[PDB]
Amino acid sequence: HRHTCKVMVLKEEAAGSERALALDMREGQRVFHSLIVHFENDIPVQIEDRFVNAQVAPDYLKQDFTLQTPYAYLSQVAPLTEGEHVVEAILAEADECKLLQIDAGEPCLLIRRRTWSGRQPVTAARLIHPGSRHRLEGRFTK
Amino acid sequence: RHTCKVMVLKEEAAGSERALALDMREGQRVFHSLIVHFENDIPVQIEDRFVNAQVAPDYLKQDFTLQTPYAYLSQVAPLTEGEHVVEAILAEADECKLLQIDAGEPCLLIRRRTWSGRQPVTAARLIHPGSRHRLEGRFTK
Amino acid sequence: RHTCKVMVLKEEAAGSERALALDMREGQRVFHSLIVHFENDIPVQIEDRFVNAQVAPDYLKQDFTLQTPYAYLSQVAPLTEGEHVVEAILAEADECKLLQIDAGEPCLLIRRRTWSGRQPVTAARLIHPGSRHRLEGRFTK
Amino acid sequence: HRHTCKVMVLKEEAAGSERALALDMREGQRVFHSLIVHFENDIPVQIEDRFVNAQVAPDYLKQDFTLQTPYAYLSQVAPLTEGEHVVEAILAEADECKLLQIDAGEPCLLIRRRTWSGRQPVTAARLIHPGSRHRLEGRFTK
Repeated sequence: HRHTCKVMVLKEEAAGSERALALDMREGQRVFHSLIVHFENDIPVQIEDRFVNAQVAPDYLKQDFTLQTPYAYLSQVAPLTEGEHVVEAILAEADECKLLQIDAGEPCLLIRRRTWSGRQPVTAARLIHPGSRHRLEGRFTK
Repeated sequence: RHTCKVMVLKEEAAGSERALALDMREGQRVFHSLIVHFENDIPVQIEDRFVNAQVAPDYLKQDFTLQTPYAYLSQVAPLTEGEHVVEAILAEADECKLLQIDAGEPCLLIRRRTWSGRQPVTAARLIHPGSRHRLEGRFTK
Repeated sequence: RHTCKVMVLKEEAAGSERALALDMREGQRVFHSLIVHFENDIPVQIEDRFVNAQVAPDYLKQDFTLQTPYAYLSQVAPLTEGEHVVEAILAEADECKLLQIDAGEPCLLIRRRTWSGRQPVTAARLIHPGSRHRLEGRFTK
Repeated sequence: HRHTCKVMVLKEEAAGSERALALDMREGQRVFHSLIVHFENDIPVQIEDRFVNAQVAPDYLKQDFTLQTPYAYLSQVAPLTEGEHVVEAILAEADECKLLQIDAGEPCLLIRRRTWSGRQPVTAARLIHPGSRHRLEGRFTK
């Protein structure tokens, strides 16, 4: 386990119709968008495709996300009070498959995450993992 | 309308994989149930489950169209700890047929094992078509 | 020894609070059970439960000293999603009386709601004298 | 939504009986101890009384926890893999009522937590919240 990453995208853009729904925003408002690929022993194991309300985290594009995760950084900037996850088994988009070095037919674990600071949505990410390279594991008392 | 069909309910030798899961020898008896769940006549889950026969000796007496195997086991032994592993997989050919899905349909696999104190009691492989189920959670920090 | 006593088991109108809890009209009918659970003669929990009466038409016919409301409801509808809210509260005068606590003793409230698909099935308030109950668990991160 | 905090205690001390059992150590071994009052919009919401294995986080005492929470810091120092919780409703002690700015008869939510990194206990905390000011919420598919 030699963990390595590459920040593929880090930019401002309009929320548009999808981040408007995801972050309770108007389509015209600005978001910041980072896309990071994570590698284990040089093999892609996760895409983290993250959008952040730009007013909440004005300095987000100034960060080096090879040195702190976008989540860790956000947690210092705003008090994150609530989170949501949705886990699905999907086929990934063409360009996501290319980034992950998988064939298009390879099932992937998707975890969609949203995080709130008080009642306000802060960030929405899609974590996409090749299904042959990552599993969620845990143990819990009853 | 939720409905289910009990496809298998029988006693079987544990074999290698179940013996390992439940710390048993391979010739030791397990009970095995395979149940398909339906929403509005559409398959949404296969539950393929095994239990140590010594722990729930009346398991084969139950009508699992009336109550789930898990809720049944809850009542025969105190279930105190569970482990799970979630993966995105393609299902086996026979699973695709029971679930009425495309061979290429991505599926959520949930493998579970549940314990009564330090004894593993039951283990299950739960397979859901990707288009038909998701796990959702929302929680304060 | 665990014992319990079913204190209320009746049909009533949802009214304004169950209208909000269960997304129902105020005049829609619900079933209401209130059960007190004891440990060695000493009250440890009130389960005050409301159920959509169309979902579980036979709820009033059950003997809940023999099976819990939640276990019964599990058999009548697929219960697919649950919500839990844990608060530290002071209990209402009548609840303090049932629990044999002073009005100022803090209580652990767990407020639960369970759905079957998109449909809210039941909402319950579990109230525990803070001195007699704790919630405990452990889980991997 | 704004989180601020006041560090009341930051010191090395003997584990004692409690922390010896919580953190699997000798009662005479040194542990680090922080007591911080957390505010949400200037109103007290939590007293976090936290103890930390000095061997795992040797530089704990050196931190400015007005800039970061102890948990965030600790999760940087070591991978936190497992958490244990005990939740109770209690009345706070008189000094705790003064710190939280609450009525003596206010029901408080008490959470006692331990966190492991692998099989080593890293930290144990006693968190007391005014019951009117915090609760635990979750919704989850079954």
